[PDB]
Amino acid sequence: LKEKAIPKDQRATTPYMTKYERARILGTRALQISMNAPVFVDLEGETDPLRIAMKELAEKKIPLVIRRYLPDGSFEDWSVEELIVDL
Amino acid sequence: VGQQYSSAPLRTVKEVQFGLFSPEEVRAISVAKIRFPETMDETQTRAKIGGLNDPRLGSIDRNLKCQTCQEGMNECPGHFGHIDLAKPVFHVGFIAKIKKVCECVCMHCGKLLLDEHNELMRQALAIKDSKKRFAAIWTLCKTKMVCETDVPSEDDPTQLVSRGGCGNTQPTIRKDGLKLVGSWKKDRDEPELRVLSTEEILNIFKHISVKDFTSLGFNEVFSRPEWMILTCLPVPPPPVRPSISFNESQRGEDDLTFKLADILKANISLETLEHNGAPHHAIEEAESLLQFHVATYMDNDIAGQPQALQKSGRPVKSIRARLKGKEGRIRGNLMGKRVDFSARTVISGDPNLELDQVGVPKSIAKTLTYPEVVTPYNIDRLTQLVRNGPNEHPGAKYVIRDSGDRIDLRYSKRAGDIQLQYGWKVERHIMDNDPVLFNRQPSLHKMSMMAHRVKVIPYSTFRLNLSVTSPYNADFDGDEMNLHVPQSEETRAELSQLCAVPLQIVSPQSNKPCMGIVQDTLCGIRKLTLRDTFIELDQVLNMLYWVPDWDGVI
Amino acid sequence: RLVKALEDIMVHYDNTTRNSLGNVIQFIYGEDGMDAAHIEKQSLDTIGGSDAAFEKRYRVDLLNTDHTLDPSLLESGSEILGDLKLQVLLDEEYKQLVKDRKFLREVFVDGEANWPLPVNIRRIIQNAQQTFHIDHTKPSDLTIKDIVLGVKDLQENLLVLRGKNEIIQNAQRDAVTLFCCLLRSRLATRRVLQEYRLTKQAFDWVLSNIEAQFLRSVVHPGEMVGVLAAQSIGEPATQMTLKKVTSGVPRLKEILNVAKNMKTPSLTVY
Amino acid sequence: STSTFQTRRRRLKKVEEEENAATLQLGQEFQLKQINHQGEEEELIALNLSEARLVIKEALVERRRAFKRSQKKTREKELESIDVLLEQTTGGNNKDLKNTMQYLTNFSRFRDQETVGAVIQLLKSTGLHPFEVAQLGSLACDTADEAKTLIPSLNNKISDDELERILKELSNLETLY
Amino acid sequence: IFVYQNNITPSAMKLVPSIPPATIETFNEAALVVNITHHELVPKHIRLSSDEKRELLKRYRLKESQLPRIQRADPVALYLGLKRGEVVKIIRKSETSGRYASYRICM
Amino acid sequence: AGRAALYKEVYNVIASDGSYVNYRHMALLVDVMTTQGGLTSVTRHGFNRSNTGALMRCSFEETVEILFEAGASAELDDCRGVSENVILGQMAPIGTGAFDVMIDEESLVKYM
Amino acid sequence: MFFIKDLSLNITLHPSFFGPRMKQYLKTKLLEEVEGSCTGKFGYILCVLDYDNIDIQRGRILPTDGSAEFNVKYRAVVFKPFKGEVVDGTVVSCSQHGFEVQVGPMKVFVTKHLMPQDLTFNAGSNPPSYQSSEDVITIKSRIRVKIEGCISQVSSIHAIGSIKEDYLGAI
Amino acid sequence: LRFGEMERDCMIAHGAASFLKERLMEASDAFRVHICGICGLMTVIAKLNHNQFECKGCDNKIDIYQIHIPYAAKLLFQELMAMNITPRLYTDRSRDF
RNA sequence: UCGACCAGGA
DNA sequence: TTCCGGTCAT
Ligand SMILES: [Mg+2]
Ligand SMILES: [Zn+2]
Ligand SMILES: [Zn+2]
Ligand SMILES: [Zn+2]
Repeated sequence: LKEKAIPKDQRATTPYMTKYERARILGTRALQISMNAPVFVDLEGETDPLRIAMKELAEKKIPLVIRRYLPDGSFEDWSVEELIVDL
Repeated sequence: VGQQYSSAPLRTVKEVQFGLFSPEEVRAISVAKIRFPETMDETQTRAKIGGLNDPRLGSIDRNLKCQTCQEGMNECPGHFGHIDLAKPVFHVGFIAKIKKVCECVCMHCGKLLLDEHNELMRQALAIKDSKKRFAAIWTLCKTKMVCETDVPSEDDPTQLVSRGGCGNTQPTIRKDGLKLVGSWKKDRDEPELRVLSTEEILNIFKHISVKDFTSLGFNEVFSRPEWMILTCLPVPPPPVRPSISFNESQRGEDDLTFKLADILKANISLETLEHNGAPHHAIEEAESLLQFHVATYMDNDIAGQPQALQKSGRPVKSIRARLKGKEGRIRGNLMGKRVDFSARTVISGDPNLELDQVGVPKSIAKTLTYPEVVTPYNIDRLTQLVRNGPNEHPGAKYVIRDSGDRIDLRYSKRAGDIQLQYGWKVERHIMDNDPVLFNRQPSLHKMSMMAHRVKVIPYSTFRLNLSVTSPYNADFDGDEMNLHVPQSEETRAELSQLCAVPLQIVSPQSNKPCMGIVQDTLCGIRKLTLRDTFIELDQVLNMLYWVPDWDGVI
Repeated sequence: RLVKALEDIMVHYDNTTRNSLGNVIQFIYGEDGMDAAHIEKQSLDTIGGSDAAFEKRYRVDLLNTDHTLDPSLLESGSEILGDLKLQVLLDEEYKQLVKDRKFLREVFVDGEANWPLPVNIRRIIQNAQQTFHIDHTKPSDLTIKDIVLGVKDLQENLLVLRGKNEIIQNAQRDAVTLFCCLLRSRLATRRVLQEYRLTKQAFDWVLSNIEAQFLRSVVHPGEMVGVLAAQSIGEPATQMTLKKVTSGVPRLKEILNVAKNMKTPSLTVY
Repeated sequence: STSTFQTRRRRLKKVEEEENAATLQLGQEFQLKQINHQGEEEELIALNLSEARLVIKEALVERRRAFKRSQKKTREKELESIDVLLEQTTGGNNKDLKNTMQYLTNFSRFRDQETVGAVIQLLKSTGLHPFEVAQLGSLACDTADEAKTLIPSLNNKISDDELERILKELSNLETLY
Repeated sequence: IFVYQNNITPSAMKLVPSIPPATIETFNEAALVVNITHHELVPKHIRLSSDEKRELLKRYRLKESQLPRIQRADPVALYLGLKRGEVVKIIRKSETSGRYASYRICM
Repeated sequence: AGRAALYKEVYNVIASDGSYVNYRHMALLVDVMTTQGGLTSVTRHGFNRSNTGALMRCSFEETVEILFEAGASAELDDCRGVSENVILGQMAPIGTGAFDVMIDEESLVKYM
Repeated sequence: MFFIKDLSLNITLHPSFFGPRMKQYLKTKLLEEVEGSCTGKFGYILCVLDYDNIDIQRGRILPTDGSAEFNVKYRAVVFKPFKGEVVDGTVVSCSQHGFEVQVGPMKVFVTKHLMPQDLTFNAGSNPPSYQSSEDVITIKSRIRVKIEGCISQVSSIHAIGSIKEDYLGAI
Repeated sequence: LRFGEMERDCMIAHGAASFLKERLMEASDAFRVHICGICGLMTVIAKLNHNQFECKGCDNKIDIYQIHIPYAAKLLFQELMAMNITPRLYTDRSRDF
């Protein structure tokens, strides 16, 4: 506002997921899971949300998009799918 | 938070527009005339007079009414009132400027004292920094004391160009107490000392030009110089100056509620002089009293001594005082607060806990609670905790249902009863392995606060592992420590994923690990090492059994 | 104070260090974008040492009975002696380790060769070692092209900044320079074969790790570096329990205040 | 509520709320120059009854359709035919739409998406403003006076003869019953 | 460039900014005895074309203000004679990464 | 070169003690102190006078004094300052919050 | 007079519905909270057009509860009477103070003393009416009114209109 | 207990964003007030029942938001107003950047 | 029940 | 600097 929206191409941020990001995705997703949201993985018997999240986050089956904002305000959009998760 | 749904959309604050109240607005906003200075007793009859606090404003006595706004006490923030002064008064805090402004503009016609015509001025008009224009402009025209009517343009100093008129000499000004006085020099000799009436100043300002405002650090919409002078006074509502009742038949009024009371009084008294035996200047002896109170109410730690002591010699808490750093609002209520879901006791070492653990005493774990949300995944386990009661350990002490209502597990004739509902919350006790933020002040480290695993233990102490000792910088010579308990599935995550002690092991403050091995374990690890030191079967076996991850290979 | 004065400073997603205004304070956190946590004192071997010893270690001359790699090291040993097309890469390399030397001696005038740097290479190899039970006996199987051309292909991937342009991609090179000097210092043909008998397998491994390990040592846009830095300085300030200069605590106080009249004024003229 | 594609920067003093009159001065939300979602500009959208009856029906219809792709996983004659299209794709409690279709379908002036097309192609050569180019379509007018008086915003925007011609071609396109 | 000895009269100096575009500078002898840029500490600076600058900005998404600044009377800013608005690129050695590129705009 | 000294000096203060601080920190500070123009002090005299918002500076050494001239000069606060939000009770743009999260309805279908 | 304005709305979805056909639910709700609404700045919202290409954009997750908030951009048919606007509708109610005509989703009221004079009011009629020399106005009788003024309110809009000018009255 | 200033500075260093807010809001103050979308104040006369909202003066009834802020903060604000200073709470930035 | 002082803990 | 009983009294 779309001049403040950067193309999937021309993209420049870190190809890898920041420790904060994942920290939050996991939480956020855990929170949602705990809210009786839908779970996108077979729970191998798990019953703890943050535990379920960690799983969802390993099969990269998490429907979330991290929108990284830049100093000037324009942002980049990445998907848990894309983002490499080293750590 | 607050409770009771509101069909009003919810957003976060994005900008804070700072401004000054325009008498006209102050009026519009207000819902209270506020004429009387008294508090209540409609002739001792208890209630509240349409005078001060609640002439339609907020309330007390646990009674809905807040202008039908109901909701009552908790929910009805205050509803400012006002109070039409008698004669314009300064603003204890703005006097500085109000003065520095006149020194920048001459009365009678009220306009700048240096146009684009004076070059030194040009440079001071390009600077885009309210704080800086006005700091250079002032420096430039505080000296010139003659409202020039004709100045030499960008050409010959021979030819004189015209602009605004009225050379009425400009008086230098000085500050005596809460008033502005200036001398006008007369040549032929000797000064002319007269007091600058607010009524006057205020006027000169009202006439200052639109582009003149702005040129000087101001804003046509949010802060016109003319507003630094108080015409109408906003009246903070109870919740700002609450009372304190010792049941009934007594009092409990707040400091502020008094300064208004005074300001009010000192106001009326004035009024009843300009419509009666007005010995002209036996009034400006009672108009200084208003400027005073309406000053002191806001600021009470000035240069001109008079502290405005309140019968008993007690200073008087001025509004300013309430915000003044540390112990007060901004720094002591906002930047730092008291909080719930917290505990603290004495710490002691325990060579039997893993690093990232922390022993919490059954006492506490039965006190501190964590809101879990009933889910098919737990329904079972959770219903058991509830059943269990808030006295056994692994248990809980509060069930809350969609219908925003708290079931107190220790009284509710239905304690034993209760079938949970997917969607309800069951505030339970802290349990083994509930991530918590532990900490020992003074906190000057990331590490002075780390997430630990909760290990409910007997006896009354926060039992922490030794090696996580040096980070907090704690001994057990009677040292105390604080524990905070997360609250949202996502909060915990923020602890366990960024603050967990195991993570803090290597520190950035010195790119080297920040926890080691001490005392015994250290002293001992050396001895146990020495070539000279051997161990026989019977024992080498026990030692092996001790490392929990022994591959079972003697 | 230190704190309140740097609250607002964090590493933004561009890898710049700014505050609430967006005022760049550092274009690359710490002038290298590395998270302090992933750092260890390594030694830039290329610095110290007699000009004499430097040769005996990094110099490889394929046109010399006494300055070539003995075929007891490389598999393609004998079939290399004399090759002229290789002695060009082999000379390119050396002219570089040498440009390196002079460069460091221009930065760390002290001669001190031990500095904090991401990716501990010493160990990363130490593992390569006993991970593939490498025998200091039989000869390697690395092409000289294998080594030199892979070490060059490594640096291309140690990305700190990413940008799709010159100004940016130019900072990249900058913010990596030192590290590489250390890199080339430890992955120079002679070394890689005579000191730590690496196999093609080991080498290709050592590289892969240095890359990933590096990429991890970068700083995470999000790290609230200001508060961090503040404490990191203000903390060891409290522990300060106390040749005739102004001293600690009071002096630091003197510095933060930018006081015109400091107790000791001194001035050392060489 | 339901924001409207134009963030008018309200700086404190909200006082100038003009009148609403056939002086073609409609609230700020209906200037001739409004904004489309794509971010483009676009002329206001003036609907004359029976032209609306068709837009609505048109969507209410194509709704019932995409309401079944997913399901798997003559005057008095149209009153009954529409009541159904509601009790199928409407909220049912939208008592307004019910009453909007009756009205919209009773006082309508055209049955063919072809007839309504020409009406438009016609009036759209006037250079008149959308609101007029609406009233002209939904209001019977024999004289230029019946017209230029029930739509005073016209008055000087078109010769009486011309406007009279237009009115002729309207009763000539006006579908029977 | 005018090199005075002990000083210039306050009556004279007020005649420099009276003939644009041309510009004049005042330097004292005693101050030029040694070149400051030669000092151990002072790193080398570099002027930037109003082309190279309009770039630096675009490439970082910076506004003129967010840029680190150098004083219009700063020793080196005079050595090179910048002008309010000109940007200097400061390249220095670093114990974290050999060289580090910094930019300083002027006020 | 001043920066160079200012740092060198600060580095010595921590070295005289036998302690160690990774450049970057002392640097960062030494840098915050320099950028602006010359030697801005870490005191109510300097830094807490910068263009930073009001509410922020407001929480250190001058509070009301500062707030007063804020509405008098009709300042505008960005609310980008850690402080700014802590005062409002909103999540600060800090690590965890240096970005936003969204449910991509699209990807929310390929998952099943 | 009826319009087709481009509006938008923000819905807050609970994580519960973070299903497969979420899009489906959103839209569904968009409609629950729009079709049939009323405003002073949009008037009567009657129908959401192009049900299918309704833009949802990516919704963002709030941050204390997983509820997401999408800015559903849409387009629909509105209708907000004006002062001076002329319209015709069917009368509904009729008293001794005038009759009320129903122009679409709205009800415009005409005052006994806002009509002509030769038009009196007959009480003992069944159903209740207003007689003239040659005209008769009651229930079903269609009228064409001139909206003198508008008055917004709650979830509706009322207005007073006259039939005292020319080309106004019965048809 | 008390989550004082230093304890804050630590969470900020940690990047523990949400956690800090949870301490400051939910586990303490946390209060819900209404605002005028026009004149950023607490004026709004919210009857949260008959959904009426008003705000005579800036005279509204339509543009009204609702926010969550530390009660202390509300006070900070009201106190400032009593000092005739106006802090405007706006739900959308208009200064860009 | 808002406070101020004194004594004391790491 | 930070964080954490008793007395007197208004
Ligand atoms: Mg101790
Ligand atoms: Zn109320
Ligand atoms: Zn004058
Ligand atoms: Zn308002």
